[PDB]
Amino acid sequence: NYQPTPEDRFTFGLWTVGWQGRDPFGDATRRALDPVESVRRLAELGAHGVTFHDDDLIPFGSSDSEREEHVKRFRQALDDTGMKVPMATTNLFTHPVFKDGGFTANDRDVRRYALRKTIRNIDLAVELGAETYVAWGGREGAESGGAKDVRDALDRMKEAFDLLGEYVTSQGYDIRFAIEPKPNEPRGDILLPTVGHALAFIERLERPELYGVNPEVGHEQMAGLNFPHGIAQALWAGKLFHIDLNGQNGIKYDQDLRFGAGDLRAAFWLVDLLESAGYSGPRHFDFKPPRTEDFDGVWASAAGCMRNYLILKERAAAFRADPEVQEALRASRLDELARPTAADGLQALLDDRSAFEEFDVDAAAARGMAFERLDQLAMDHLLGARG
Amino acid sequence: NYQPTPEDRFTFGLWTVGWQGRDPFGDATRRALDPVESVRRLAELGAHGVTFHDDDLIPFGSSDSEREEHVKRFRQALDDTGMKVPMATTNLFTHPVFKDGGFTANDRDVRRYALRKTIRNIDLAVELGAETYVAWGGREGAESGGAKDVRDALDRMKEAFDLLGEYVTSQGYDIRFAIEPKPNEPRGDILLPTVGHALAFIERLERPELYGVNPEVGHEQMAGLNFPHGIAQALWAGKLFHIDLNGQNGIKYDQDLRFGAGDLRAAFWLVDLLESAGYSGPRHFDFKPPRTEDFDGVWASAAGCMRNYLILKERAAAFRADPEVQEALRASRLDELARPTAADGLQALLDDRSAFEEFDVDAAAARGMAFERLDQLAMDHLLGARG
Amino acid sequence: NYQPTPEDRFTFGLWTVGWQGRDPFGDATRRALDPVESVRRLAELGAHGVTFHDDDLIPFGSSDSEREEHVKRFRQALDDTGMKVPMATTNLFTHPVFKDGGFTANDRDVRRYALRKTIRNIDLAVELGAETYVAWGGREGAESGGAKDVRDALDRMKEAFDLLGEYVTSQGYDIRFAIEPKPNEPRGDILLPTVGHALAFIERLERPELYGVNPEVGHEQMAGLNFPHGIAQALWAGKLFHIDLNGQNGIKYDQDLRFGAGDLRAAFWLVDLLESAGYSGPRHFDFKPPRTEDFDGVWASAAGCMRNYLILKERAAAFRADPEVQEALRASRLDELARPTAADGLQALLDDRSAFEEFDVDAAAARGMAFERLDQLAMDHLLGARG
Amino acid sequence: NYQPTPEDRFTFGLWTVGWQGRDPFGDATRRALDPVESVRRLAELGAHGVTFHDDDLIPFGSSDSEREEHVKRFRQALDDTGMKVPMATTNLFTHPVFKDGGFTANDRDVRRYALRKTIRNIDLAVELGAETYVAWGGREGAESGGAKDVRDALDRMKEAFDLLGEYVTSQGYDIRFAIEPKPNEPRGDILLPTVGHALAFIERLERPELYGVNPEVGHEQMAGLNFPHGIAQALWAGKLFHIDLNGQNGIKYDQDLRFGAGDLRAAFWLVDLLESAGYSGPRHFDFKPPRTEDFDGVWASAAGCMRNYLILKERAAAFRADPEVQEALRASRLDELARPTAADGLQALLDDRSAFEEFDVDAAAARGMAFERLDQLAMDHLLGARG
Ligand SMILES: OC[C@H]1O[C@H](O)[C@H](O)[C@@H](O)[C@@H]1O
Ligand SMILES: OC[C@H]1O[C@H](O)[C@H](O)[C@@H](O)[C@@H]1O
Ligand SMILES: OC[C@H]1O[C@H](O)[C@H](O)[C@@H](O)[C@@H]1O
Ligand SMILES: OC[C@H]1O[C@H](O)[C@H](O)[C@@H](O)[C@@H]1O
Ligand SMILES: [Mg+2]
Ligand SMILES: [Mg+2]
Ligand SMILES: [Mg+2]
Ligand SMILES: [Mg+2]
Ligand SMILES: [Mg+2]
Ligand SMILES: [Mg+2]
Ligand SMILES: [Mg+2]
Ligand SMILES: [Mg+2]
Repeated sequence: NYQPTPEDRFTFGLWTVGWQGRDPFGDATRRALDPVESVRRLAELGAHGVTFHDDDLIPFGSSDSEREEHVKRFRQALDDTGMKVPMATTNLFTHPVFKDGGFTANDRDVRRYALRKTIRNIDLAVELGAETYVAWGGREGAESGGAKDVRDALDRMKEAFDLLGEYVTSQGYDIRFAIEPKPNEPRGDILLPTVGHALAFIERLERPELYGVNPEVGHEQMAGLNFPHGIAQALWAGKLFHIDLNGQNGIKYDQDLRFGAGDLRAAFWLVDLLESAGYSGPRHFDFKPPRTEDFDGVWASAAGCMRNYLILKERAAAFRADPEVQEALRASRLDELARPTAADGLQALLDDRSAFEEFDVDAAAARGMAFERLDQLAMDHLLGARG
Repeated sequence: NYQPTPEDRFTFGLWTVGWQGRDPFGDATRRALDPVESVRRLAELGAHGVTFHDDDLIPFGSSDSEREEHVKRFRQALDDTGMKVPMATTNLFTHPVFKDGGFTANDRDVRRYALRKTIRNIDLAVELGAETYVAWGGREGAESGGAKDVRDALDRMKEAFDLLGEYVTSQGYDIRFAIEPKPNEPRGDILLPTVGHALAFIERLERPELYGVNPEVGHEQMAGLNFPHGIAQALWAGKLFHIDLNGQNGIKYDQDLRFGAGDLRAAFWLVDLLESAGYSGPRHFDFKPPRTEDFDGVWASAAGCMRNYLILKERAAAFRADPEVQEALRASRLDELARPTAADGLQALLDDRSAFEEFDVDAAAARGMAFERLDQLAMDHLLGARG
Repeated sequence: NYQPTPEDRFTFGLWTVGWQGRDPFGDATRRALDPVESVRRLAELGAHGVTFHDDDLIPFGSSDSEREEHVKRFRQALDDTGMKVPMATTNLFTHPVFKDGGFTANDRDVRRYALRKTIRNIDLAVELGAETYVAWGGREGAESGGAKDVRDALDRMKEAFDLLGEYVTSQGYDIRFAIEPKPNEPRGDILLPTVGHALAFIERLERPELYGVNPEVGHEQMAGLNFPHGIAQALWAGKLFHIDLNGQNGIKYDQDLRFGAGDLRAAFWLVDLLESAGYSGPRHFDFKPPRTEDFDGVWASAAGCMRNYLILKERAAAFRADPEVQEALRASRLDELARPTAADGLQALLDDRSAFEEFDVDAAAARGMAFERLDQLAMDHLLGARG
Repeated sequence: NYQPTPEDRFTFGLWTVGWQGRDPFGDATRRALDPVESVRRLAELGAHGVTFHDDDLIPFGSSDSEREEHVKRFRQALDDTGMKVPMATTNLFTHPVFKDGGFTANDRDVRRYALRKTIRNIDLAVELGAETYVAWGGREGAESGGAKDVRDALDRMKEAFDLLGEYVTSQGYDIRFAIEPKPNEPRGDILLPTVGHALAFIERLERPELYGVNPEVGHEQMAGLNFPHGIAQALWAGKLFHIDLNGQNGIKYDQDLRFGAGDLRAAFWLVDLLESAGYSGPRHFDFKPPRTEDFDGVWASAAGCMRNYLILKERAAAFRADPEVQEALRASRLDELARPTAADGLQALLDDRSAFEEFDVDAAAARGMAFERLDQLAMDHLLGARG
């Protein structure tokens, strides 16, 4: 039951199942995985493809010769298996040179290096077939208020993404960028901390059509925000290029639990939205098998990601298909929300006495919204206490 | 010492000093204030002006005759005193008819009523001299996931603000709109929950130049965000039309404490930013004297708002004027943050071997940022342990 | 399906279904309910009993004659219907006289009044059959640091509960006290903010055996704490006298959603714990039907409270009864957690070389805990994707 | 100005200034420090002493010979310099064998090993002069609900601390234990998550007089709690054995900023409480110089810890010594809070008609608390805008 196949478009970062379990207070609990082995094991689980940072695939500081040997091995696992690489990204956060940022480091020479490191990996990503290039500015930010002039830092951030867009357009590459927001950790505050701030920033870039967002469930929840609502606003803007699925239990450190763990009802409403809106991009899992687990547990946690997506998809489809739920949606006037408020125009509205002068405010105030009955039908479907 | 005068542009809502102290668990502890009395008492404290909701000034349901008597009394207090009215707003949240929203209520007839109520008060605000019209969509949102289709709700929100912009432009009014974000309370989640989401939304309106943000200190802190950083992004976008100053102790209910209470260091960095960026708009206090206080305490809390702004202004000016701080800023390379990363252009950067091939990553990694010494100088200035 | 009956011991406060919907920003949306009507409607839904504050039943300031008429009406609804009154409490928070607290108000005369008001309602509660008397110190606390000397306030809090214990013991009443913690709202910080602080405080009272806790789901979640863990510690101490069930979406204002809404997985683990530990007290719902709802929605929300408890009970029972889950629990060594670490004693442990000198740390480090497979079985049972 | 001397009792963990800057997303940015060098550098800064984990001083897995060489070097730096070692603790969190806990690991053999590792370091701590032995159960907890039966885990936690108390009493050691709470990180939820839960747990131990708390500023703030209030409750119980001072900006990952950073007003009220209550224990800094810093920044951040304590001490002393503040405290009735509510006894209170029958509730309700004027005097003193 609930068996994933490549058509479900489930994808995984090399850094997810490959996380060795080193955390701020503890050493690694698992050995390093060979990327070739992860490709083959994920293929057998029913995954559609993999993603990577440059440094997940090619050890930092590798010669041009060593680099080619790592890429060739990886390509032949893709060719043998035929896993896809739909997305790639840059590691601008692990090496000590990035301790104050990549694109917004105060030192100019570090910012130039960050751009050259990124451009080198765009070339590789395009060769392997990636459609989306993600940027997570995990070191862009500050612990203290004087350390970063944020207007200048946003100028530098805009400069960097503008240069990246000039690069891809001059090369003729068919690849788009997706900014992944996070509010904090590892910096005290990170720039562009939510989906909203990232969407707003994109609108000031020279070629906004090249850029969208890669929101992550747990990151928006680290600010206590409603993740389905934020995804809805990204869809409404035409900017949901990619998505990171995982779980998070509230406002605390970034947990990266397996999808379905954490806020289960938010996961239900997210899947309902993605499916009913026809999102066609990868369902990418950015998660960490807990460091309590051995390698059997790594693969069980990865399988659980896909399983929980497939169960929630089934329950959301059943919810929307239920005639009793359609009747409830009409009783709560969700259909009236889709009608224009004033398609008759401003002048008609101003002359309409039934909209103000003769509006019966007390009758309208007395109508119940019937929202609790609707939400209990949704609870019943989620729990399988009806079909 | 630290005496406010009208040139400091301090303003107050009628609903602030006039809050009677009714909270979710308690009855009012203070009598209602006459708006005429608040104007006169604020004038004597050194305030520049007042702001209002329609329902603060004119009791809901008032006849056209009663309405004119309330406005005439209020205008003559302004004329006698000569207080300014720089901003006004609409109450689309108190009456039970708005229990599911104004602009995004599921019922169409409520949405039309909300627009007519707003338009009536724009006319009045323009008559009294307001430059900014604020919208706080406090009821726009949901407690449960099925109650609100958020893409349709954003269509309705866009429709409403587009109609407002068509109204002011057809009337020839010189007034701009400012959206005030809040993440939650009184709804479980409120639409456009942060400064970033509001900035992003504005860019999809038909006439974006008419709209900006009115951020509030405590609202962004209810999402755990860095308020000076968010203000910096609003300034960078050209959208800081107005600001609400107050205090908040972390992630919890909206406290609306007096400015300076709550996160004191964030208040210091906010004042440093506003003054050094040359913000010229009103310094508006959206605060609630705690319901423990009698009327003497109301006016003492209001005076403390202005006093704390003036003290912080002095300390921030002293910080920036200190040659030892200028030297610290150079040691942390804040001046290098303002230089373009690659004004030599993309092709020059790609051919620069000192940016990648010959970049000494380990030397760059070893440089300290000297951020702690800078932050301790800022602490010393804030505390007056140097000048 | 999932039909509640009186044997399920579901109870409701008069103030829950009777909440008129007035919040910090809005007027009431529903008329006041007659307590007699709530008793009869809850009886028909399958409730076991009701609870009350003094002021829910007898209007504040009522004469001794008026008081008796309200009590007589209420008793005859109980007698006709035969609903139980298992718990009662005092309103020490609504009236303006309590704006700085009841038991810990700075004014001594208010503290004496608070004690006399409480004692009067203990007499009534005992007459109606209550086994537990709850105290929620919602006004005990502060918005600012100088307002409350917290050591003196804890002396006064101890004095008050000691006097209450002296009163009940001198009267021969068979009633115990339960302290209900809350971290904030309506005060900036409330004293005894969590289950842990309340348990610690009880141990300094003169007769600790008379006092326990009444934890509320949403209150502990307002501090981001794990509610099942806190309930486990209260059970371990022998102090879980009563419980408030409801839902809360994270760290924000107190939502009091219907049980099952909010953190659904935490609700599953809570019901699993209560049932497997044999909790025999009332399952009390302290919830507010959202003010969007009319009276049909009030009763639907109340029915949903009980329904969700009964569904979760069924899924947790199925989880624990599944032999595949029992095998998973053994694979994760939950059975070894129940064995004493060192029943052989300190001297034996010190002389055991297999515990340190010859302990193979690397073999032990390599064992996986198999926690993810266990948690996915729990997810499958919760969702009804196995039985 | 504000120069620390050994009489100020400032202490530092070896792991604080010695933190190499490795975080969840990044490699170390600083070389390892020799403990001998930290002792000498801290002595020159004016520190009173140092603290350590076993593994900070003796590399894990060291032979008995190697162990003695590390201890001898360290002792001679203490003897030459004469720094104190007032506290020590055990590392039960870094090694992979502790991935599921030390004292509450599901595997019994790990729990026995954890106890033997702890006992070995108690012997050493007593030899070096430590008065307090801290336990931070950073791995005791869970990411998922089924992984840990919390009642059994609390039995095992009690068993372990009881065995430790039996050990120290049988040896005749003059050392007490202090439990350091933390709500989460690195586990999803940690057992005994706040000061309150730790105080409650102590009361169930066999010899409660041997155990107290070591609260940390930032840990309680990770739950949004008021740290001075929690310290007040620990003092009221007689259990504040030790304290960790640092800074934290709200609810997020554990930042361990330098003391004074983070919530500055809470730091003021904390120092006011510690000094006015006569706390005589070490002022211990558990902080991490940010990984942006080189070694000059490490020592500047450490000096700033002590400086900010000394400045806040001066401002709090000036606040309490100001006759205008004493008058404000009387106006807010802080002196009435210290009088017993009912030293005349229960029977006198019940017969006092001025406490209920003839209590003028409306006059009492009308008195203002004057809390805002008091808090603005506190703000003025903190900022040095009066003396
Ligand atoms: O490349 C982007 C990825 O980089 C890092 O691993 C982040 O932790 C993860 O959030 C993000 O998706
Ligand atoms: O008009 C806008 C104002 O309306 C309401 O009173 C809000 O509580 C306040 O945040 C806002 O500034
Ligand atoms: O009597 C105790 C009750 O009183 C109040 O209504 C509180 O809001 C609720 O939390 C509590 O259970
Ligand atoms: O030994 C106790 C110490 O151990 C760990 O380093 C903790 O991170 C710190 O909070 C604590 O004070
Ligand atoms: Mg993450
Ligand atoms: Mg991610
Ligand atoms: Mg507010
Ligand atoms: Mg506001
Ligand atoms: Mg509640
Ligand atoms: Mg309750
Ligand atoms: Mg810490
Ligand atoms: Mg600590």
